[PDB]
Amino acid sequence: RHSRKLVLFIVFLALLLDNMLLTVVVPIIPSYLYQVGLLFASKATVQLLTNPFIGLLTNRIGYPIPMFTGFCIMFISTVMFAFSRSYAFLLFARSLQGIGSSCSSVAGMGMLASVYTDDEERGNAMGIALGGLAMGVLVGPPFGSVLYEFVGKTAPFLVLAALVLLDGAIQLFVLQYILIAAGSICFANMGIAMLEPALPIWMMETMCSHKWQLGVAFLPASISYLIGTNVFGILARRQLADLEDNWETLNDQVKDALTKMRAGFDILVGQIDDLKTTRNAYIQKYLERARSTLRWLCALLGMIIVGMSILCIPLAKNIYGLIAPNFGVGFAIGMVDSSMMPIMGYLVDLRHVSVYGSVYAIADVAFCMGIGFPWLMTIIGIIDILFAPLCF
Amino acid sequence: RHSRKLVLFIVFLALLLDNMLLTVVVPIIPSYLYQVGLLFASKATVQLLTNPFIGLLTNRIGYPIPMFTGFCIMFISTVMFAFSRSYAFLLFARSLQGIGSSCSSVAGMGMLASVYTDDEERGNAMGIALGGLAMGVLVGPPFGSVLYEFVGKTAPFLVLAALVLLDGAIQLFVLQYILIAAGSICFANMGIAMLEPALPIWMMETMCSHKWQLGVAFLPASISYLIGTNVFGILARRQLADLEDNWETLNDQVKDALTKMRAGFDILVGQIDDLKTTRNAYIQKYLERARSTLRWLCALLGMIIVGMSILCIPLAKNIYGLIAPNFGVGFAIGMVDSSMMPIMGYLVDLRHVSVYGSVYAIADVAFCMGIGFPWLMTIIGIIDILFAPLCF
Repeated sequence: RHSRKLVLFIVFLALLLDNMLLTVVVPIIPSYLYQVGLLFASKATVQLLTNPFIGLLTNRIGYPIPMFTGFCIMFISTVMFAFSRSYAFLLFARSLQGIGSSCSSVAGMGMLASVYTDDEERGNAMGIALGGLAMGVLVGPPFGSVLYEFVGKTAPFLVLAALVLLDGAIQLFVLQYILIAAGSICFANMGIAMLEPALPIWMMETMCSHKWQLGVAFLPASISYLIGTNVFGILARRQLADLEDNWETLNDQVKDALTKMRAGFDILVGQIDDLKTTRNAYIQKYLERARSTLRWLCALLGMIIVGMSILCIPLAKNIYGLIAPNFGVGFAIGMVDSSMMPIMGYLVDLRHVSVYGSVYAIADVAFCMGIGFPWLMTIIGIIDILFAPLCF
Repeated sequence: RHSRKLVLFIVFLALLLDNMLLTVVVPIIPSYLYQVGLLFASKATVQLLTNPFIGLLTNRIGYPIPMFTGFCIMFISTVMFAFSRSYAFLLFARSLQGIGSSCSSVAGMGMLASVYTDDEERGNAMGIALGGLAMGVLVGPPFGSVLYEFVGKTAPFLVLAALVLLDGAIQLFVLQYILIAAGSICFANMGIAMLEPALPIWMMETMCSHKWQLGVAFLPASISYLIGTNVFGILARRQLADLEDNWETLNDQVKDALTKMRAGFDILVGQIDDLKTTRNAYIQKYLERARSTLRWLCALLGMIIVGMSILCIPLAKNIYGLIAPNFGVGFAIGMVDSSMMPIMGYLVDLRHVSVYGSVYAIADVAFCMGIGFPWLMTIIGIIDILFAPLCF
């Protein structure tokens, strides 16, 4: 009823503000120019790295809590970006914006999916939310440019912060240790996208003159993704087989021997047996814990692999020296997906919209002139091109 | 069996060569430079305009016939583009490639969908075909550049023509007055994309300095699309009710029915009534014929509207003068879709992949440097951004 419409409005505004914050910086780029590529892609990289952790956190705790802290982070980071003047401060504010926007978007989409039960209504709500997400990137630049050129210099950022604050207030009123681990995760995700070397002294002449070297250096990520997509399946099959192999003995005067080898919840189960439903419940209750632990392990392993590869990239003097790191990165981005797809399905849509809007805006701003070459965003774009049309 | 695998291989190769032909020209652009945006986007514009007509033609006649003429057109136009040296000849060859590739791709995808009956197998085949379609754009530039800078000047075009010929031969051997209307349809689609004034004398300065003018000029196509999406539904609902009302009076005793009967095929049907199944069959078949005629009419009307708008575009003297033509174009592109989606569903996937690959390649080539602003491709991109994530 009224609550469903309120939730839909809140989620729509959250996604719209997310993409507006992503794209609004395009008309201001020449003014700063009087390095740019990394400053532009930092938010997208951070969000694309940190989405699955927020998904798992919302699965564990719940939906309403992450949205408020996401709104607060977005507000604080937007204000800091508005009032900052130094390159490092701008980059830090951009990364904070990325984390906050990712958390808010994922949690809001999850709650909106949870509220609607009927299939067709759920599809309509998803369509409206994704439409707002997609049209934010187009409404960004004109709104930003008109406010920038009529009134003030930092007006668009303050207006967006005010909108964020108003939406948070509407969510709060009208609607009716682990901490160190979360801090470490946030800091690692910031650090991965904050620092990136490129060796532009000889790399520029390399890509401009000959592109076949670029292709042979950058395509093996596609093979690595396919190789790494199977890890969760393999491990889950092994874990499922292991428990049933043990329980086969219990499956089989001998009953007293079975009770003896059983020998305190398991003891109580063995006593109350002397059935099939009990062992079914036992398997189900252990299986979920195994799944959750394995998902956490694979997410951490993927983050570690990406960090190690980005730390190992700069120590190369040839194009072929770039073959080894790429094979790493495309692996990790695969593995994480293998654990997240069965439970949540809108991560593909969010990543696709973000990447495609970023490419659209970059093409527009590049055409506008008449800036640096991002490394991880190229891999993300290649993977998206190859495997998002196939998935749909 | 062998037949299904052979069809899958043929369709995969056809789609791969389609996209490779689309993208391979990128590394050659700077060499030719030492005007170009239209030359790059002509093929995409022509294909996106001419897809639905080929879809209807294949629905009417059959799948095998269009593929062979598409292969022949692709071969001839690729050779002509290879051996040409003048701007007009290059543009004409590009448009011919566009028509041939569109026909081959649509017909092959249709036949591949037709062969597979099982749902999961059909999904797998569609996934493989779209994977080839999507990887063509990445395999294009490296292959083209390496062939260009190792051997010869026109080697990649000849190699692609040879591959086209080999695939056509495999299709022909191993596998076991409307004409003037089709000619006019082809010529009009060529002419729409061949000529575009775009008025670049002062549009660039008022587009780069201020972006809100660009937004207010280009966004209303999104509203026009939503308005025009309902045309087929409204017309079909009106048409069905008119036929139903006439027969409902006679639907209802027997004496009155005979009395009305007192006043060749229709006579035979009326005699054999003296039942319900005959009425059902009559209604279904006449409705089907009416729907087919209405689809043809709306496709022609959309083409006419687009042509009139592109002829009326150059007259405008101010930015606001571009508001009226856009409201036209976004209408037609909507209306055609309203008639094509219920029967065929891969048109959205084909258009999305083509547009997104084109934007990716344009961004790459623009980034590599260090002119030309397409008009209709911008509208297509806006519509795709806004309404493809929602549709998926």
